[PDB]
Amino acid sequence: LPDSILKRGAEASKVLEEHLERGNIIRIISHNDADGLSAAGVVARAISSMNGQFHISILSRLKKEFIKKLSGEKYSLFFFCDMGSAYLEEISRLKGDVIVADHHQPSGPHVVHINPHLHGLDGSRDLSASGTAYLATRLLNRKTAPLALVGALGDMQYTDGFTGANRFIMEEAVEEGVLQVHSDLKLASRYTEPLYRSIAYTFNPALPGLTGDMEASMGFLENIGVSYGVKYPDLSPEERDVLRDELTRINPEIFGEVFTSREFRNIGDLSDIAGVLDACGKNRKYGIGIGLCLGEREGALDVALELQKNYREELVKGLAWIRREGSTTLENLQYIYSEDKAFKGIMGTIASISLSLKILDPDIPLLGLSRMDQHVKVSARTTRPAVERGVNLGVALRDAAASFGGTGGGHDIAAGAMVPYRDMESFLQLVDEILGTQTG
Amino acid sequence: KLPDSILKRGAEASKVLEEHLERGNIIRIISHNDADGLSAAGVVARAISSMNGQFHISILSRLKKEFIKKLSGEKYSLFFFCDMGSAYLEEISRLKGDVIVADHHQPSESEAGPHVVHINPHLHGLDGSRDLSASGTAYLATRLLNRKTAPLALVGALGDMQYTDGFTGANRFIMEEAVEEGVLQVHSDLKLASRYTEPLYRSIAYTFNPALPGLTGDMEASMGFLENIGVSYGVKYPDLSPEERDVLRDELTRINPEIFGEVFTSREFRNIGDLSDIAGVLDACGKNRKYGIGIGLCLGEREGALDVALELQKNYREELVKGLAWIRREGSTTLENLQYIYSEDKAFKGIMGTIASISLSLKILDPDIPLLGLSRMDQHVKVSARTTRPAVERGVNLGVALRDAAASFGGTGGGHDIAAGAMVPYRDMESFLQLVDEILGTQT
Ligand SMILES: [Mn+2]
Ligand SMILES: [Mn+2]
Ligand SMILES: [Mn+2]
Ligand SMILES: [Mn+2]
Repeated sequence: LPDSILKRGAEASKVLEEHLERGNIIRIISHNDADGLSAAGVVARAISSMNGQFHISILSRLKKEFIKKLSGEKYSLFFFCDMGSAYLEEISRLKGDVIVADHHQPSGPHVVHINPHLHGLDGSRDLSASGTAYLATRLLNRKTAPLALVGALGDMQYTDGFTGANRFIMEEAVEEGVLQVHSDLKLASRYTEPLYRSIAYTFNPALPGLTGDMEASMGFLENIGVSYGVKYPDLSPEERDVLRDELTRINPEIFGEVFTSREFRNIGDLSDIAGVLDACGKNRKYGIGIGLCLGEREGALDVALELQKNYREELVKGLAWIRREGSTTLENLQYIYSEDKAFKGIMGTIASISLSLKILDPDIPLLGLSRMDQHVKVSARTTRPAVERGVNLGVALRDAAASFGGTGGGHDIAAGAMVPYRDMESFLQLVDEILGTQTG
Repeated sequence: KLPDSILKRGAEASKVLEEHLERGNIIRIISHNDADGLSAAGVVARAISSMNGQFHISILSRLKKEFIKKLSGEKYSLFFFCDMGSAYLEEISRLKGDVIVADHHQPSESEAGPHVVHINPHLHGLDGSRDLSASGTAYLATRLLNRKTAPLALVGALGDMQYTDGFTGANRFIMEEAVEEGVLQVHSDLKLASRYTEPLYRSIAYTFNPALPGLTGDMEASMGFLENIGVSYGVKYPDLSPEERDVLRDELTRINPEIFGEVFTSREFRNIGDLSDIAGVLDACGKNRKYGIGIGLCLGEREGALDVALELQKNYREELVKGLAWIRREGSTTLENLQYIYSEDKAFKGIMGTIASISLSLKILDPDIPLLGLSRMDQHVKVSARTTRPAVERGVNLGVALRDAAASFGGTGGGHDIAAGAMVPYRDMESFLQLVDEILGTQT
């Protein structure tokens, strides 16, 4: 890694200790998905390892109002993870010390700002808030390195292996003995569920035919002769390699790098921890997720795993609705529409999973639509190959949403928009005209 | 390629291990004190850790009936003997609890064991000298609990030199099982000793297998070599220039073409070395009777324990150099069917065998003529005979010649065809050497 993205790692650590010695309760503010939760986890644990105290706040969004209210608070050091780079001068109205460990496009006399974009690395491909927070805490605690990779996996910075800064973290964790590697099947929750649910709940990497379908996973295993009601390590080795060769035919990306650390044994691999923490964040059950990062494992784990079961039944219900209804295709896009309450807060995820599964055509860009009273919430999702031909959903949605009075934006591969219910057809024709312009 | 017999006994062994692990009890590991023995215990220890079990290791130079007698007092319900056991099986069977023996030496004809699981390649039609070591046998006992230990099975293999033209048999089955599992990578490169930890001049000078005639065991010569051919002599192997690197590949291959070949790296041993560097670290630990350091390496300890392990290898290697220097000067005397070298020097007393072997690979001493290394030990003399496979093919068996010859003067001897030992009274040494000479001439 660059000496810049490392020398700033050291200023961050040195400021953390000048408050830890001064006996002060360090203030952690972070985001509410796997990257945000695990990042706070990294800082929390750094702080615990030196008998320090901390107070976490988990937000869906950072607003100037929250930062205004923060300026009333005693707490001498503020630690923003996975957010901060958008509101830096507003933050600088805060006094004390302040650390911002983000990785989003940037926009500080007492402010330490660490962000990969400022040191020539891609904050979308190579480093997440959890890794950035690790680089701020590396000289206090290196035992947190595996959690840095949970957040990375959380934000999907993994396609053909951890790249860049995250690779530097994996190999730093490997040398340090806290993170082991082995190639295996990457089924969801291999220690906690029997083989039929594990397969059915493997959403990434997808298994077309099997993923999100219980009877189909059961009948599959029945016919090929492996114990459908036993958990993955309890089978017979002759029954095991039927599975490796069979699942690799359906999707060969199923076999690959698995990441295990001893502290997460009997929960799962590192990408199982990304799953538990995301499910905790969707349920606004922050505390359970952070307790996992901190090492709590009695009934807090039991509650976390119950949350993931219920989130996963919803996703299945879910893809089932998509397999039956299907999508309508215009010229340069396809869309799917729901007024059903169950699919309102998952429309994005199921949209994405249905492309990976080839239920819906992954080449044609997909807009998922949830009615929200008199408006409609839009989650656009596509595949990298559609981006290479010229698609940018963020630009198309922002422009298209704006023109009817609605707000939209996001990335090239995934974008959102909110539009009035009465303008939906027109909007969909307008996103269709823009995407056709974008590609030919 | 692996017989269902050698895997079905692999399964009994595993299933007995779990009936004690579930019963909450501290499994007893007893193993030998070289790379195979140490790494084999490592394999079992790690199997046991992966299921939150506990273990207690004992590392011995030799297994004696006395130790086994004392073991019967212990308590520990399951005993796991690695790289030893097949010689003392009925004695072992006097032990109660359960017992696993993961060895690869010639079994003794009394295969008894009501509660004893005996796994040994010789009993399932494989060569325990060429194709499977204790570490691999121990892997076959633990394969259905943990496959992440597969690279350590190959350290022990390399430790006992089960590698000439690639891992054969069972060990090949392990390399390809490790490869599929993603824990062991392969690539062809120069096979220099300790490429990450030492600068190029010491790395060359410390490459004892494969040998580099001219360069191995000689610091100034390695230095002058690299000086003259224009490669940075004081930089470590990956820090050179690629144009400076392939001067090296083509130059070292002229001196010994076996230098280029299969290298084995596993991620857990990164920044220590390749798998045959781990064999080196562990042997050096065992020679120094420093057994918790070597096992800590197998278990993944890597702070000051690695620092201590590497300092032990530097000191063992300076000894070996001192060493071959003594042999390059002050050479061997040749009779008719053998040659010998003699030392009363304390430094060369516990390495005579190794330097004897390295000097044949280096062609300092003639590899065709069988070589006896001799250390005075007060009123006796310890003999380490060593030769090359081509001398075996013409009819040499050092074990038979030494046992018979040693015996006839009241001394003990034996071993294999390629390497043997003997202990004889100092006053009978010339006669003995004439007698080993007459026997080897008869043999060929
Ligand atoms: Mn993030
Ligand atoms: Mn986030
Ligand atoms: Mn052995
Ligand atoms: Mn041995």
